[PDB]
Amino acid sequence: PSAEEFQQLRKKYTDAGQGHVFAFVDELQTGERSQLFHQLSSFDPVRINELADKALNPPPASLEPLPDIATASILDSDPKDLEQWYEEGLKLVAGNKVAVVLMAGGQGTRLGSSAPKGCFDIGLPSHKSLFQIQAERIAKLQLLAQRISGKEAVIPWYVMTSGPTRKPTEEFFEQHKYFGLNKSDVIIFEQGVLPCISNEGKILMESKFKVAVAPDGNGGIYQALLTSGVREDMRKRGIEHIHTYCVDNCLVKVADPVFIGFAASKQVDIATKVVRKRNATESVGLILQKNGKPDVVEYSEIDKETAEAKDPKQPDVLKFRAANIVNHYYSFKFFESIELWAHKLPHHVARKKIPCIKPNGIKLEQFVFDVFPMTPLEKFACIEVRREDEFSPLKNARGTGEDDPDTSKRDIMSQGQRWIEKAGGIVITEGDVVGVEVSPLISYGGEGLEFLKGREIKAPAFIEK
Repeated sequence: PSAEEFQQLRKKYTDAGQGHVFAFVDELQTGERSQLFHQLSSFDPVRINELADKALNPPPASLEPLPDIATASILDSDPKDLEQWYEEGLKLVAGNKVAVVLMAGGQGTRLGSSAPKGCFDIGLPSHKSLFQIQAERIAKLQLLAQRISGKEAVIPWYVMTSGPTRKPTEEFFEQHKYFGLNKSDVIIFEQGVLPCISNEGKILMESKFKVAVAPDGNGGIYQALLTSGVREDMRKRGIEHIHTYCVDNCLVKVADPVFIGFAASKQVDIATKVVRKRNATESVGLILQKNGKPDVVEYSEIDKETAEAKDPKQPDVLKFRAANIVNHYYSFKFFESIELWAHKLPHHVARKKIPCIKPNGIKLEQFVFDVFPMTPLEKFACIEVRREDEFSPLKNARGTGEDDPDTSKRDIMSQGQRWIEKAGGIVITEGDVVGVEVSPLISYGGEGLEFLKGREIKAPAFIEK
């Protein structure tokens, strides 16, 4: 950067009310001066002002459960419906019509690690990361699909990272040889980032030569699909169904055929998974009709009477019970519409402790569910699944005793032991350490374990291919 092109950037920033980002330029080495110049060149400060202004200077709801027509349930639907959804979703996989978008754009440090979350080792006997478990679920499902087609089935895995995790994520998959998946079918890409801002919308500085940034929220996924070329790559593959979820769910059923089959059967644009809210006081966001439109409402917005209300058609159960687990389905037609509305997704203010050179700051974030109320009711569906098979988020460092490595480890290992018992394996537990880790290359969802009938397994153990 010449003194001059530099001065132009400074003018742009200064005319935009963000000139303070150059306040320390005098005390910088030239390498540091370049890095600053290049990073500042990648944001439009006028764009930042507009988003900061909307978020800071912005412009009682009726709640009802989604229509019965739009909901199904692993626990409550007819098992014939469930079996048919399963077979139908597997046929879609075998057709090469199913893609996964993994939201791994997040922080991974809450755990004592500055590696991507997905690399985290929960202390399973196998020591596998989240990434590897998930890749193995993909590989086994592809194989399950191959005993239909008699042909290779491919579920491409579009792994959305942010700026900070992109290179460590690439290198992790590299070292693990893509966990036995074809390199062409694992596509790591980036969502956008934004500068973090003060309470007055001024860009925050991480260091004297570097702006503090954050990813633009999990709602940044829609725009990231276009910028990255991901959507057009799906187009070229003839993908028609897209499963999305967050990498922190250690139990995620990747590309779950039931979910795909259910949604495809209703011809929806978006579907969603939930788990059962069992007690009125649990603090979970719910998927429901807010103002006659599909939406997710934070628990703070659910008053006591609504929280406690029982389902009239099913009185043993809560009327509002669809606990959101950030686990979605989309049609490809839906992804083709992204240009028409991605500008309508608002940036929400997350107030945060952001360290910076002189809560104090804001991260601006689009929400993945903000497109739901823009979706016609009849183009939206929701399925309720069993938590103990489907949802175990890794959010806290050890010793918290909630959504942490130990809860995740026990959820997977108790699942392994259940599956083995249902197949007539005898799991013997001699001491506290409970459960058995079943490699997904052996069983995706509990199938394929007949071979264990009668055998005695000492818990803890690891059952691998």
